[PDB]
Amino acid sequence: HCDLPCGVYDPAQARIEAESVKAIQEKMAANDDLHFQIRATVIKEQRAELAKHHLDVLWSDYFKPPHFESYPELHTLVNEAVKALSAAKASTDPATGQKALDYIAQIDKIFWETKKA
Amino acid sequence: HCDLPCGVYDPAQARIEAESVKAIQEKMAANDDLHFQIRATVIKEQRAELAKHHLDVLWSDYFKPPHFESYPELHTLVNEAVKALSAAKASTDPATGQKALDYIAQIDKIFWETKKA
Amino acid sequence: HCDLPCGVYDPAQARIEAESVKAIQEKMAANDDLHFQIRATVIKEQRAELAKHHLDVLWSDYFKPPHFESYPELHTLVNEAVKALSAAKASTDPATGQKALDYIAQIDKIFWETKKA
Amino acid sequence: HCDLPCGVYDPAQARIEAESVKAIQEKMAANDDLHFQIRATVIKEQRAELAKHHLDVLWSDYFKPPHFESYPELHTLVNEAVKALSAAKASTDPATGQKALDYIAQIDKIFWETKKA
Amino acid sequence: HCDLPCGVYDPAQARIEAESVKAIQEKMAANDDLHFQIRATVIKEQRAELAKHHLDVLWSDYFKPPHFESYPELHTLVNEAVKALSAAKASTDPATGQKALDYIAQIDKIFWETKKA
Amino acid sequence: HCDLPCGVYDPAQARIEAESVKAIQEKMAANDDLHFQIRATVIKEQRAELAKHHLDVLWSDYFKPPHFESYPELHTLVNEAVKALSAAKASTDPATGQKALDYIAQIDKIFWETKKA
Ligand code: NI
Ligand code: NI
Ligand code: NI
Ligand code: NI
Ligand code: NI
Ligand code: NI
Repeated sequence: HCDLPCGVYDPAQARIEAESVKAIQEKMAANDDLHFQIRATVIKEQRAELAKHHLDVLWSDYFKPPHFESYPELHTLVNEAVKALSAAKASTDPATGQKALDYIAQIDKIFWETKKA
Repeated sequence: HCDLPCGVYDPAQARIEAESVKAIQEKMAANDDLHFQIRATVIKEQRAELAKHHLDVLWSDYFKPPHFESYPELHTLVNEAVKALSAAKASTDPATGQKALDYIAQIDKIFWETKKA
Repeated sequence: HCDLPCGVYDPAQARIEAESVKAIQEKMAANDDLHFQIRATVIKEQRAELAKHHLDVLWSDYFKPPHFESYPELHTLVNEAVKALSAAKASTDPATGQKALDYIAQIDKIFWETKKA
Repeated sequence: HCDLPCGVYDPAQARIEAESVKAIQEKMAANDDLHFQIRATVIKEQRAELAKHHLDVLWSDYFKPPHFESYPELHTLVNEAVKALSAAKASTDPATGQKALDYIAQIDKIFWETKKA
Repeated sequence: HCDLPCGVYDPAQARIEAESVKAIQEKMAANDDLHFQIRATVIKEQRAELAKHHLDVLWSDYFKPPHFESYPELHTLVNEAVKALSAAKASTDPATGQKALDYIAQIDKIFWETKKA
Repeated sequence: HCDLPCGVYDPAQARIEAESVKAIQEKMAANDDLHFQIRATVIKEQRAELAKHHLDVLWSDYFKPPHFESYPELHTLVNEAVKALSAAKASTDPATGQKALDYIAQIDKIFWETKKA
């Protein structure tokens, strides 16, 4: 995932950051303090950005034509996933964070299926 | 391009970094000193990574579903472009840097067509 | 602009980031929502910082003694430009973003004159 | 792990980067090409640094005073793990990467033990 | 402090950033303007993170096994210091910034004792 | 130095990184191992870049118009200092690192005079 290439990839990197995004949104719903809201927004922005980066890496570096051919909806899936994370940045609703996680879960399954080949 | 969204995008960001990549490759052909080769490799890696990032942003943030439908080759084009940049990271041949620039030019053409549409 | 040196420079890098800064300020005037204001402030800060970095690079790496000798006001111009970007970070008034853009335009003019030279 | 706090942590972040470090050392033994060796060294350094960061975060943010009292050897364990990663940066021997992975496996076990308790 | 190793370290790096943290908390008490509060929070978060990084580096890279043996409370001390910085991130009270500074002073004392010994 | 502004600045930040640069150059003369040379080059590049950044910050953020009016030489001094760091990036000769340190010492002297004025 470092572009050497190293041969090491794991959608878990994207998932873990995305889990932080939703976790932060849930915390924002339990505390309306101004400074907490500012910090939560700043940090959620950072973790969502990292999640997008990890997904972009899988898309650009790991997945190759045969994968996009075998899984015709993969390009759309990853693009919807990163767009879902962008939506999560602009929202405090945990549902947006979950939407991203729903897509990431699918990418993870596809990833491991391709690993068996 | 900052994901606010700010409404400001320009493939020139990717292009300028890609131009440095090719420029560095050309310099590597005119100086075989070990330390220069090391520094050139290190810096080319950084510039290529930035170019990939800029392209990833156009793909994830700027282009929307309507664009991918209007341009069936768009997902593939950006994917091949970032892969071309990965190839340039692993090579000292300016031809690889040029291949990346050629893909970026194709993306640039589509970008501006969607801006006028 | 990577300090190899690669020989590739373009004020466009600083300009695009400064354009985002002003664009964000424009958007902040049309949406008083707390969370949007927070995100806009965070992102404007990041873009302005990148703009300052790009100008610092032109000043430290591209411009050479012969240039400062031929344009006695250059040191001051770049310094005023980066200070204008700092002022934009601390303001939501698009006029501050525009002031930075005006200085960048002055630097861009000098840059290209030294390039044709 | 973002220091909000978000309540989301996983030693997997450190493990994945450490796996890349070892994977790179193994690849370095199969290709003695100068430029590949330069890129591998550069990338291994970056991945090891990220691994150290992730472990530092577990130590500084996740683990609390009670944990250090329950596991008196924990401070030393994490400290030896990060030092092992520093050793891996300075080595092409996959055994150094494995040594870091072994320490991380021990930290992982303690981590999950505390997550249940 | 760069992990080469270069042999150059100084708790001053952590201290300067921690001083900025407290300085910012002091400024936050003299200006309740929303946008200033947002920027101050954003920046305080960044400087505190740098401070934690510098302390993490002293702990992982500079201090060696013999040092932890000679100073049984050192692991705990550095951990309390980084946790104090985390507390400062989540607070506008200058007292939190000062608490971090007090811990850093204790680390600085031990640092120089090990340097002269 | 964070651009809030926080009111906290110290040329020591630039100095310590520049000291690492020279220290690394010293070590490069004592070990000709290829991999060590690669790592030393990579890390020296990073430390020199940080030093340039700290100096750019003093120039763009700390020094104000009155300061430059009192010490016009400041523009040239800082510009020469950052150029000296660029030269140090491209060299293994400790003398280049020392040249940068000498300029930094001159800047440091002026800095403290302005602090006491
Ligand atoms: Ni990799
Ligand atoms: Ni943007
Ligand atoms: Ni360059
Ligand atoms: Ni977190
Ligand atoms: Ni060091
Ligand atoms: Ni500051």
